Amino acid sequence: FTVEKGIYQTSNFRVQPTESIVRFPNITNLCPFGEVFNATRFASVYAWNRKRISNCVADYSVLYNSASFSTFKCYGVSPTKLNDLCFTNVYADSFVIRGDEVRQIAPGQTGKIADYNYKLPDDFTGCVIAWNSNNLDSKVGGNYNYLYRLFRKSNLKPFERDISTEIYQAGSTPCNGVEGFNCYFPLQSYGFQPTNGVGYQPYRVVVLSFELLHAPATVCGPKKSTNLVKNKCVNFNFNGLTGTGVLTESNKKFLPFQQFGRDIADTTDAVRDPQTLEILDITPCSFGGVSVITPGTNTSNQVAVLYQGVNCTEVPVLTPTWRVYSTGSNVFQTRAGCLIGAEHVNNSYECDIPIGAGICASYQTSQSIIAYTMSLGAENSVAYSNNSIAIPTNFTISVTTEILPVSMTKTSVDCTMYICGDS
Amino acid sequence: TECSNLLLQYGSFCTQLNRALTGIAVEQDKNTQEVFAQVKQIYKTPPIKDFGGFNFSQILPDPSKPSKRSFIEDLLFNKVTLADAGFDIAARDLICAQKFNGLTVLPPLLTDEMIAQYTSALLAGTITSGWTFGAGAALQIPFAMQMAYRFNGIGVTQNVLYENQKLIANQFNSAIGKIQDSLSSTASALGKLQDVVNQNAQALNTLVKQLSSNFGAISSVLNDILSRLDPPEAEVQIDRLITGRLQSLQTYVTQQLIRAAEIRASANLAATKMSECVLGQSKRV
Amino acid sequence: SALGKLQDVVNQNAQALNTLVKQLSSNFGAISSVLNDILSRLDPPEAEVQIDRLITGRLQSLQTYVTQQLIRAAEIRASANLAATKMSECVLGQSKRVDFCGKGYHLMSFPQSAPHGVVFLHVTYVPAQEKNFTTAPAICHDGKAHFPREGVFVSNGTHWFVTQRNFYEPQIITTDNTFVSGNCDVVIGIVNNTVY
Amino acid sequence: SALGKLQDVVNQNAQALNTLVKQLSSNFGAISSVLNDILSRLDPPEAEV
Amino acid sequence: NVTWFHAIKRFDNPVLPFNDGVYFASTEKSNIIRGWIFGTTLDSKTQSLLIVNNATNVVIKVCEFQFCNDPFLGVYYHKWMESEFRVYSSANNCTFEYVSQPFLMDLEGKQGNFKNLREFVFKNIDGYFKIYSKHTPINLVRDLPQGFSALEPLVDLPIGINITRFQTLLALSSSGWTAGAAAYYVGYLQPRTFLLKYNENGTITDAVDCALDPLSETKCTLKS
Ligand SMILES: *[C@@H]1O[C@H](CO)[C@@H](O[C@@H]2O[C@H](CO)[C@@H](O[C@@H]3O[C@H](CO)[C@@H](O)[C@H](O)[C@@H]3O)[C@H](O)[C@H]2NC(C)=O)[C@H](O)[C@H]1NC(C)=O
Ligand SMILES: *[C@@H]1O[C@H](CO)[C@@H](O[C@@H]2O[C@H](CO)[C@@H](O[C@@H]3O[C@H](CO)[C@@H](O)[C@H](O)[C@@H]3O)[C@H](O)[C@H]2NC(C)=O)[C@H](O)[C@H]1NC(C)=O
Ligand SMILES: *[C@@H]1O[C@H](CO)[C@@H](O[C@@H]2O[C@H](CO)[C@@H](O[C@@H]3O[C@H](CO)[C@@H](O)[C@H](O)[C@@H]3O)[C@H](O)[C@H]2NC(C)=O)[C@H](O)[C@H]1NC(C)=O
Ligand SMILES: *[C@@H]1O[C@H](CO)[C@@H](O[C@@H]2O[C@H](CO)[C@@H](O[C@H]3O[C@H](CO)[C@@H](O)[C@H](O)[C@@H]3O)[C@H](O)[C@H]2NC(C)=O)[C@H](O)[C@H]1NC(C)=O
Ligand SMILES: *[C@@H]1O[C@H](CO)[C@@H](O[C@@H]2O[C@H](CO)[C@@H](O[C@H]3O[C@H](CO)[C@@H](O)[C@H](O)[C@@H]3O)[C@H](O)[C@H]2NC(C)=O)[C@H](O)[C@H]1NC(C)=O
Ligand SMILES: *[C@@H]1O[C@H](CO[C@H]2O[C@@H](C)[C@@H](O)[C@@H](O)[C@@H]2O)[C@@H](O[C@@H]2O[C@H](CO)[C@@H](O)[C@H](O)[C@H]2NC(C)=O)[C@H](O)[C@H]1NC(C)=O
Ligand SMILES: *[C@@H]1O[C@H](CO)[C@@H](O[C@@H]2O[C@H](CO)[C@@H](O)[C@H](O)[C@H]2NC(C)=O)[C@H](O)[C@H]1NC(C)=O
Ligand SMILES: *[C@@H]1O[C@H](CO)[C@@H](O)[C@H](O)[C@H]1NC(C)=O
Ligand SMILES: *[C@@H]1O[C@H](CO)[C@@H](O)[C@H](O)[C@H]1NC(C)=O
Ligand SMILES: *[C@@H]1O[C@H](CO)[C@@H](O)[C@H](O)[C@H]1NC(C)=O
Ligand SMILES: *[C@@H]1O[C@H](CO)[C@@H](O)[C@H](O)[C@H]1NC(C)=O
Ligand SMILES: *[C@@H]1O[C@H](CO)[C@@H](O)[C@H](O)[C@H]1NC(C)=O
Repeated sequence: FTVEKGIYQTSNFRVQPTESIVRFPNITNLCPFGEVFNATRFASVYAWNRKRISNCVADYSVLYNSASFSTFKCYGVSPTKLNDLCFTNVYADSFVIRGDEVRQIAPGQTGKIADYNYKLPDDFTGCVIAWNSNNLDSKVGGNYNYLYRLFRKSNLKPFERDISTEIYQAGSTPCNGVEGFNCYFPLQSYGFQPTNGVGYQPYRVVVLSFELLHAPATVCGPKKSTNLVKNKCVNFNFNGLTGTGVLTESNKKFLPFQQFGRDIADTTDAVRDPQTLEILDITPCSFGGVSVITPGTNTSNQVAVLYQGVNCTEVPVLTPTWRVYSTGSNVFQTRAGCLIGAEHVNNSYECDIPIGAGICASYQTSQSIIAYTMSLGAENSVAYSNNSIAIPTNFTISVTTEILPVSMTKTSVDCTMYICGDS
Repeated sequence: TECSNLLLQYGSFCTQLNRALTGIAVEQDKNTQEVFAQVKQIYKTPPIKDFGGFNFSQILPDPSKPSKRSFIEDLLFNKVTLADAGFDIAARDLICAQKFNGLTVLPPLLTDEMIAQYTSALLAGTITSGWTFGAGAALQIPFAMQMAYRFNGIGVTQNVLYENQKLIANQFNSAIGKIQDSLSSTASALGKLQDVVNQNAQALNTLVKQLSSNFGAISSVLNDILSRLDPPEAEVQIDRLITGRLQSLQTYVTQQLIRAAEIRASANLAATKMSECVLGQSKRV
Repeated sequence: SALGKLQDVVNQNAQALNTLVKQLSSNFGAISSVLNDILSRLDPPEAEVQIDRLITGRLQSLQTYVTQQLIRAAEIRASANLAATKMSECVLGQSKRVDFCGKGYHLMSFPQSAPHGVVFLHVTYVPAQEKNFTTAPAICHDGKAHFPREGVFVSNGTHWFVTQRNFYEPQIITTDNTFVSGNCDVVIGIVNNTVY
Repeated sequence: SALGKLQDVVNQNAQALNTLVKQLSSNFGAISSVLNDILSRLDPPEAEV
Repeated sequence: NVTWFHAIKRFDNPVLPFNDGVYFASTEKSNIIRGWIFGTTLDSKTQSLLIVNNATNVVIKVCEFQFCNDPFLGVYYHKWMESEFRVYSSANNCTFEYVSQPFLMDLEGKQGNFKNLREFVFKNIDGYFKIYSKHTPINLVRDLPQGFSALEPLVDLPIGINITRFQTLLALSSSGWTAGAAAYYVGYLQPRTFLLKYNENGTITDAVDCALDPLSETKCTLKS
């Protein structure tokens, strides 16, 4: 409740963004979701088809809001966030599998399905969508149109498709064509029938494996792009690259396929506007520490504020929560930042409260806080001559005190007690 | 804000880190004050440079320059070159790569001009007053007579200086000239000062480069994690970055504390040299 | 604020301990910072996940505290080594090192014990009231150059004397005060005067 | 014990080095402290944890 | 070690491996080897890439297209004459086909000081095929010259297929046949760290192969 004379560091100040900016490529055609989802027939798990999606706007909200899907799981993104996210390319893969195999579809799994026909990567980023299609693609006699690969010489790599019907031979004895000893047809048909119990029923699965934030985005959300404003601290969003800073035209040279230019700390410090092919400079808005200069509280409650590192023109143009000193009339721009609430004077005195760069603050008489350039000492010209000497005719015995720390408190800490109190 | 609220669960780690760095920054101003502010009067050499034949022009201030630095002092300030960017001659924002991520450089309390004035006052006091200004009021004495006292201090009778005053002055003037030539030609003379600049710049760059690490998260970009994941699963990714970045900052601060201790020991030695070698004649070998 | 140095050591150690104790109130991502509450609420399997978060944070808090204490201890050791050196060279003897035992010419020092420290009372000699005199490096007497054995030649305007060079005590220039070396033709600034 | 000051430096460095090596036998919450054992028993997804 | 081939009866145009990329600089006229094949079957079974990079434009034709044993036009031009038509056997099926700007390499008849170092880096990875290119005006028609020049990216295509082999496409009876005076190199790319010197303009002016020799590795370690 009482603070001694000095200068104290207080919560940093920062220029908040004035407004948001959204910049997406302008496209209106919806993606062919109806083609992949409502296709007449789906391919087999081993013959899983991969349909490319590009140059379109995808409204993922409609897909997620449909209750017909028994499973809608996203592994690198949230389904809600998809609507606001701009992607490079999307691979929509469709196949029909047994219900029990839905778990194996998830990344990092294993099994005959996961090791012979369809394998996801460990770092998969995307959404998997499935829904029972027993009534759609099942028959009482057994809709054997859907097969899977049970025999394979070696495990397939992730996102690998095998169509060859070569007869595998686990127990050596390589045959071909007709089956026989140790050699069987690799593909086996499912018994997809309506009478089959849950899990054995066929399931239609569509999985999206889009890549994220690594290249000029092509497909992205049904959110209208806003106008472009520069030279202002604003929030920008270039194809899902959200951030905060002050835009500015740049003399940059991006190669035709370049969109983002990153910083040493892996931060984008220059962007290319998707709508107009121009390069903009990116710079997080101005910031700095806030130091309060005060004499003793019991000496006075008047204070001065230093916005260190930012020149004063910005401050009239935030975080500190008290924009009442902005009235000014005594704002002084020092090399250490803007100083508010202190009267600048040309008289130089001994430093009292250090501010930096040779500037010090003092509380003197009517009373006010002043800022000045510190004085190093009294000027003195020694009366040197080549035949003149000064000799002391008298003396003073001086006794001066010197204080030196010698020891500090001996402290012991019981590790277990501090971390695990009698537990 | 999402990351900031999570960071509150770690207590006062951030307050300790800021407090530790503030202690270092304040100590740097103390180090300079101890070494250079050893004289409470700003002595100035007389206009007539009759010092018994001794040339001090290359170490006395040059009024022509905007900064009253001696010829040799100018050479020293040119040999040492910054590494990242202006710390300085900055007329605007710091303009550094570190600035982007909450890292700022504070100007020293004493400007280079002020430190040069202190050096000038110490130098003017020595050549016009010998060692007296360090023990009390500056008592003028002819420089040749002062050198006679110095010779007595090393066991050589003062008649040796007077009978060889012209020779001794020439040797001193020649010796000073060689210092000027050495600094103008060689580059690694100020390796000690350059090492300090390089070490601090290198550590600061490592701290900034550490923001590009995933630390096991899906991405090293905080905004990307927030834009792609919902709060529940975003926190798991955010927490991985907090742990790594918090560990990175602690590593930086601990190294700075250890480096600051080394610099403080060096500054204490420089302050002792200023008192015992400049303000007096030392018999320590 | 005379003993600010000693107070700073006390405050820093107290502040460090308070920060260490305050770290026991941090979740570090756990459901609660109270270890008993976690145990009372959760079963072993789920409790371990929450307890492990506290262990990581508490352990990190202890390591930060100890590392700071080691760095502070080294600073105190350097101060103690300096104090021991001052005790030997300022109290157990008379030091010719400038400013090592106070400002001025050191005479003697007295130690005084203080909490977690030591105070030295440095007694120094400080010349007080100087006067201008005209001076010469040597005296030319009889074709010979005379130099002071221990002192400096001074003139009050009309007469020349020898004085010890720390206190004005003028004395007649005699053959006991000075010594001869060479003739008067080499010394720059030599002045004629009689050596008694 | 004349050279205790020199012996202490040797002991402190050796002790710290032994502590560093002994620290390789700690689980730190893993199933085992042996890295090869973890790899030999778990698939990459679980082994990473 | 970069293999050297003779672009000719003596058709040195085999199904070479495409191990994680290939380097295909060459100096010649008429573009000889204009097209290339990248896939895993290369006989219409799979959508084997059929990129032609002809005098007009780089017509990406990733179709399940048939490549006969010798899929060449056999044009004994300047010996302009044609023998048969097997460059494009037949399109049994297809997957995707893209046509770029109607550019034109310097394949046009010109030897002089051969400025035809049409350095191409064909790389296929992560379901993409990249055609980094550069037109360096070199002066020597003999073996590959000495110098430094970065290759700008040219084409990027989210194909998504798996590729394990590749083959080059030649557009050019056996009695007294004058073998064509054209050759191409096939370098191979392997995972290697390079220290790229970006000048003040964002153009790579120098590079260091961090595994070439101890001095290079020292430069890489010091990041200088
Ligand atoms: C510089 O110092 C010398 C010596 O102290 C001064 O010369 C001295 O002047 C005083 C007079 O002020 C003389 O004292 C007198 O003594 C004689 C006896 O010898 C006596 O008869 C007089 O009545 C008077 O009391 C002193 O003798 C004389 N010494 C010499 C060698 O001449 C001189 O005054 C000083 N000069 C200045 C500018 O201060
Ligand atoms: C100290 O010693 C003498 C004290 O008088 C001074 O140096 C000398 O001044 C005298 C004049 O009285 C000169 O002696 C004369 O020489 C000239 C030239 O030959 C002659 O014409 C005169 O009749 C007289 O004999 C002498 O030249 C001069 N220099 C020397 C070396 O004796 C002076 O006051 C003081 N000089 C020094 C170096 O301390
Ligand atoms: C990279 O970009 C910089 C800056 O654009 C290039 O700077 C070059 O600076 C010289 C200065 O003499 C220019 O030569 C001059 O050209 C101007 C404009 O025609 C003319 O008015 C001057 O009298 C002088 O002749 C040069 O044109 C300019 N280059 C470019 C492309 O603008 C620099 O050359 C580029 N490369 C490197 C390695 O820096
Ligand atoms: C050397 O410095 C000494 C000061 O530390 C000084 O001692 C002082 O001398 C004066 C003159 O007598 C004393 O004053 C007493 O006398 C005057 C005049 O009556 C008054 O102003 C004082 O109040 C007091 O009555 C000082 O008290 C005295 N101080 C001490 C500690 O003794 C010497 O005079 C100086 N010596 C020379 C030769 O200059
Ligand atoms: C003390 O040392 C000084 C440098 O060691 C020396 O300064 C030098 O003085 C000479 C003669 O004035 C200069 O010589 C030449 O420089 C001027 C520059 O315009 C030329 O135009 C003339 O031709 C010329 O004679 C040196 O340049 C000068 N150097 C500097 C840095 O000032 C002093 O002369 C010495 N002082 C004494 C009393 O001897
Ligand atoms: C000692 O001398 C200087 C200069 O003046 C004196 O110089 C002697 C050589 C002698 O001639 C003597 O008669 C003369 O008075 C003094 O410095 C001076 O102090 C006065 C104070 O008003 C100023 O007016 C002068 O500008 C100033 N000159 C310089 C170069 O500094 C000095 O005060 C004197 N010191 C003592 C202890 O007497
Ligand atoms: C010391 O300085 C004095 C004067 O400041 C010198 O005395 C002479 O002064 C006049 C002034 O017009 C000059 O013409 C003379 O040339 C000076 N002497 C010489 C040798 O130049 C005095 O010489 C200087 N040296 C000493 C030892 O006192
Ligand atoms: C697929 O079919 C059902 C109705 O048969 C419909 O609700 C759904 O919207 C369709 N999905 C798309 C993308 O058209
Ligand atoms: C966005 O609009 C501009 C002109 O209105 C157009 O040039 C640009 O091609 C549009 N973006 C895309 C991806 O077509
Ligand atoms: C500060 O001023 C108040 C008067 O209101 C006084 O009570 C108090 O003693 C003073 N404290 C100090 C440290 O001077
Ligand atoms: C300093 O002096 C000038 C005139 O020389 C005056 O105008 C100015 O107001 C003074 N500085 C301040 C901060 O008042
Ligand atoms: C402060 O920044 C403003 C731009 O906002 C600029 O106009 C002004 O010149 C700057 N002043 C100083 C002293 O740098």
